[PDB]
Amino acid sequence: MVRIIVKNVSKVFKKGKVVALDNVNINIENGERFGILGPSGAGKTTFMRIIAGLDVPSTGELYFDDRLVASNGKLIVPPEDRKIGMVFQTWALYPNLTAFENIAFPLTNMKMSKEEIRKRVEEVAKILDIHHVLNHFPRELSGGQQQRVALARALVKDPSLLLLDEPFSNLDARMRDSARALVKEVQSRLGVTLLVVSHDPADIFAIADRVGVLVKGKLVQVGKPEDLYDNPVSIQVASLIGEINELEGKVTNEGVVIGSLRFPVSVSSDRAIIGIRPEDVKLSKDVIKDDSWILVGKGKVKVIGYQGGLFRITITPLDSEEEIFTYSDHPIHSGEEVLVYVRKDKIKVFEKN
Ligand SMILES: Nc1ncnc2c1ncn2[C@@H]1O[C@H](COP(=O)(O)OP(=O)(O)NP(=O)(O)O)[C@@H](O)[C@H]1O
Ligand SMILES: [Mg+2]
Repeated sequence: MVRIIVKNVSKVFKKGKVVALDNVNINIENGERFGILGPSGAGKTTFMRIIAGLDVPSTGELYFDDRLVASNGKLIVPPEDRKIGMVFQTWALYPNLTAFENIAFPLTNMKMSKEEIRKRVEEVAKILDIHHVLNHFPRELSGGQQQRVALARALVKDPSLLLLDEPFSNLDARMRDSARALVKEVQSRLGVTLLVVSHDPADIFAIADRVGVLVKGKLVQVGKPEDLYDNPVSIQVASLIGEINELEGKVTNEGVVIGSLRFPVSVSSDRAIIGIRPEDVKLSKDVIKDDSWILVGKGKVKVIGYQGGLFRITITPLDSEEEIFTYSDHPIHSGEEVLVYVRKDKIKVFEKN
């Protein structure tokens, strides 16, 4: 319901010594599901707090629709006037308050009567399917129920924007799938603009329609998840969005050489970094007669693993320590020599310089 325009936003700490965010530019569309991915310390929470209005840009401006909300160290529209709901990385339900009281809390000074408060809480409780446990204390609720109460609390003032800072971190795995689905269902039910942050890529493919990657305070790439996956601007972005094999080779007239392997791509530097995802590699004991796979050379199996019902096969080129891993329904014993094939249009190459 609200468009977020981030114009040249920077944020410093330690009197300037630490640049948490450096000239960030992004336009998040109204009603969009937007994700931010980046390593620990990249500036995700700092970004979220600036959007929430809990902090301000040191330089630059922030607009909600055409409304200036912060500018160069000044808060123009305070958090309480921004129509935002948040579930922060270290969110906590008040242990001594029931679910009702936890959800009602944000309404205490909103000039609404007891009846108006009850009606609003029950309404959002129904949306989150926890209307039946409103009288329970948080310790009496399941993990899923707790997450629902936290969401209801963030949605009780009818916000236009919902901010989630690493929401599915306190989850095991079965719960994560469920929690991700819930976030999507309630974003649909209310139409809110949604910003979610994480150092975990699974949440991004699950929830986000567009994603921004933050590295050391810099927004290095923005695009649809599949765009970042297939066309990463760097090997670092490549690895953040998904598994990838990273190899360093010498640039040659014929291609990039890594031991006995030769990849048919080129850059400019004398050295190159090759990125190849596991699904874009295939191993074989004989030549593959398929124009969709390209032979890059011989390899030797180093070790095999077994996870997720699949075998993880790790090989190295002849005369190299560089590893390449892939997944297969069938195993190949260590020490066996194999032909290594790749999807050519899927080879990612970057300068080492
Ligand atoms: N109040 C503060 N004072 C000083 N430094 C800060 C403050 N808040 C954040 N930082 C620093 O700014 C950088 C970004 O912090 P932060 O935005 O919290 O990263 P993050 O991406 O959320 N990390 P993580 O949650 O572990 O994935 C780090 O170098 C922090 O140490
Ligand atoms: Mg954080």
